[PDB]
Amino acid sequence: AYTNSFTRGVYYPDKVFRSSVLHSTQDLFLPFFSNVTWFHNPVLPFNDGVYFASTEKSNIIRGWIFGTTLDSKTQSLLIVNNATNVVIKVCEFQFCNDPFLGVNCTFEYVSFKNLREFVFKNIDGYFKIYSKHTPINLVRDLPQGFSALEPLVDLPIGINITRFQTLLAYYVGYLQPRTFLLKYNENGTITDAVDCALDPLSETKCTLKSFTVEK
Amino acid sequence: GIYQTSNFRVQPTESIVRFPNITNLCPFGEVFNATRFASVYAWNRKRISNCVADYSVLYNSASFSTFKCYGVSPTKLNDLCFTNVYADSFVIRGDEVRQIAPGQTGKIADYNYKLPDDFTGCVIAWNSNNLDSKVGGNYNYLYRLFRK
Amino acid sequence: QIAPGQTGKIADYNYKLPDDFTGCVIAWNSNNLDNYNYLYRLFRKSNLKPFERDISTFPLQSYGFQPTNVGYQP
Amino acid sequence: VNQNAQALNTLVKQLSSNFGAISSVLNDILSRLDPPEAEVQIDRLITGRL
Amino acid sequence: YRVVVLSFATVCGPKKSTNLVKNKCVNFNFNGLTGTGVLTESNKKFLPFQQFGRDIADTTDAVRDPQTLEILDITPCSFGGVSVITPGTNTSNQVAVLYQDVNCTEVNVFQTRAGCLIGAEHVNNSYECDIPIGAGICASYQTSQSIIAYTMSLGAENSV
Ligand SMILES: *[C@@H]1O[C@H](CO)[C@@H](O)[C@H](O)[C@H]1NC(C)=O
Ligand SMILES: *[C@@H]1O[C@H](CO)[C@@H](O)[C@H](O)[C@H]1NC(C)=O
Ligand SMILES: *[C@@H]1O[C@H](CO)[C@@H](O)[C@H](O)[C@H]1NC(C)=O
Ligand SMILES: *[C@@H]1O[C@H](CO)[C@@H](O)[C@H](O)[C@H]1NC(C)=O
Ligand SMILES: *[C@@H]1O[C@H](CO)[C@@H](O)[C@H](O)[C@H]1NC(C)=O
Ligand SMILES: *[C@@H]1O[C@H](CO)[C@@H](O)[C@H](O)[C@H]1NC(C)=O
Ligand SMILES: *[C@@H]1O[C@H](CO)[C@@H](O)[C@H](O)[C@H]1NC(C)=O
Repeated sequence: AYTNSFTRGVYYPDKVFRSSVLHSTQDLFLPFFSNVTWFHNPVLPFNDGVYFASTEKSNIIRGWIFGTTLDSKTQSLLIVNNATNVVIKVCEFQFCNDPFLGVNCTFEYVSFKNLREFVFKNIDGYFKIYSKHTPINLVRDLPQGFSALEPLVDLPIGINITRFQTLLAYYVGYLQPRTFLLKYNENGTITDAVDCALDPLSETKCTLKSFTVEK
Repeated sequence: GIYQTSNFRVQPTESIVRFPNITNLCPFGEVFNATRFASVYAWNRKRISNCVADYSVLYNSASFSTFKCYGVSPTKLNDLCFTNVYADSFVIRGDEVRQIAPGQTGKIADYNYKLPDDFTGCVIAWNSNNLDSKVGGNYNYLYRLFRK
Repeated sequence: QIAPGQTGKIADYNYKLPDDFTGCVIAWNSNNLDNYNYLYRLFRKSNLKPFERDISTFPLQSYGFQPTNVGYQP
Repeated sequence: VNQNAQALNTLVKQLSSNFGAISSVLNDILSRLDPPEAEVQIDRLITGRL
Repeated sequence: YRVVVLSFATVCGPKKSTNLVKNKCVNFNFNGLTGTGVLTESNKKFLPFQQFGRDIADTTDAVRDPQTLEILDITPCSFGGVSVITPGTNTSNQVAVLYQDVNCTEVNVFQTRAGCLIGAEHVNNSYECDIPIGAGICASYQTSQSIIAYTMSLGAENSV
């Protein structure tokens, strides 16, 4: 099935405080009002980067696997939550042919009513995780609105990733190198954005570097 | 008239450098300060990754009989950083410690470990009479002397 | 190493040409004429300045020159 | 008042521009390249800035 | 003899920090940035993942110390034009010097809204413009002769 990205999938693109200000940037961002695939555990392409969103009631969604072949020929990212703790690893895993949870190694780590939004990209050898958690009250779609995912994790993997799968609704879209204009409040948080290629009004707002323009 | 000639600029009084708390040390204690060291026919190896590597402590410490760097100068190690690193550890006769260098020859350098002539790393040895040695002999330790 | 603004043991510690060198460098193998009389420096507290020389001496080693010896020829 | 603020902001912004150099940050040409190479990069930032 | 080999990005040597100081010009570094400036306390609220903070035109103006979870204002280390106020050399070799915008300290001294003036006498009378300074101030060479600085006169006043 397919649904709408709306104005979601913006995140803080660098570790920099900006406030009361309208900043232009180019990075792998979710294109505004693009179609996102909707799922109620297939292997998926990763492309240049993933936007992934999971909607929750009972802690159904535990994590993901990322890599290329995903069966011990080469290194492969595992990201999991089990019962009361997160586990992350990158080994040459002999994963199952179709993995699920009941009710050579080089890196390892251990620690609808809700929406949990994530962005993943691998650049210059580093895996970047950005995410946001919120309460929600919707079943059929992502709630139309805006928020920014803060970075949480920055891992020097260096392991080529071209595909991924989910571990157990959820929604998937793909990042693209589009220019975004980003509005920061006095507190230093991103409160709005303009996808500078969406429509000629967005082309105008990003040419003029303003969220609002005169006649 | 009034003229503009050059510019006043206060100069900096002192140099201040700042980094995080120096946590996430490499566990060199599991490699240099342990209760047990390896039999040379089957020497131990350990990963070094995701860590602050205190090479400074090793270089300035008095506990070593020989220490050398085999493709780098030992003063640089405290500023240097690496992709992946491995420790190896083992126990030898003093007349056969003389096989630990890049491209050297002998029964250990043929059949019990090998370093390239292009080897990169820091290599170290110390007396263990008080620790390893036994009044009858360390027959738990072996060399794979005869190997084709 | 014998060129303007180079780097390496000689260009740092034993024979340095300025960024503003002006001259010609002319060289040939002497394997057919040259011998551990020929020393060079391995260690120093800092780089020498362009066209510096020195007479303090452990920081030096001999070149392996013999008529048997291309990069290891004199 | 807008043009005499905008030409200043434009001229400040031209400090971030690379002008064909390795980087626009002056310490990070110097603390990376040796002077024979660093001068060929800084001659770019000087020709650009000027 | 016991032996260890350490054969050679995630494995880095121990980076040394200096002790922190405030309200002085310093040659600073924090983690991956370097400069000349004054490190000072601030009321700014950066998000926990933010480490630098920025002005409107690309310039760092705040940082979060990597050991101390409070935000610093970084203020540029102070600077200004040095303007020399002189009568013509076919009069005298005395001069007064204007350190622009700086307020009389960082440098017979007179603070003005044009900057700190040094070597000119602040006189309570107003006079015509002879050498201009800015912000209503002029200066002149007058009698026991010296450079004097004062608020200039727009004219003789007249209730009609
Ligand atoms: C995909 O996006 C276009 C607009 O670009 C829309 O017309 C189309 O119906 C969408 N397709 C699906 C299957 O959601
Ligand atoms: C690990 O990699 C080596 C080659 O570097 C290979 O020989 C070995 O079989 C691999 N191990 C596993 C568990 O696949
Ligand atoms: C990723 O792919 C490139 C080829 O495009 C290859 O050179 C590189 O070694 C690969 N990385 C890993 C970790 O296998
Ligand atoms: C910024 O955060 C403070 C709480 O620390 C809050 O009172 C204030 O309203 C917030 N500002 C904005 C613009 O949301
Ligand atoms: C090993 O432990 C000793 C304790 O006496 C200490 O002096 C030495 O620096 C330690 N070295 C490492 C690598 O831990
Ligand atoms: C600068 O001027 C202000 C008054 O505007 C004064 O309070 C401050 O102390 C002066 N600075 C110095 C260093 O004296
Ligand atoms: C100017 O006059 C006032 C009294 O009206 C006096 O307090 C002040 O010190 C005088 N200033 C100068 C520069 O003479």
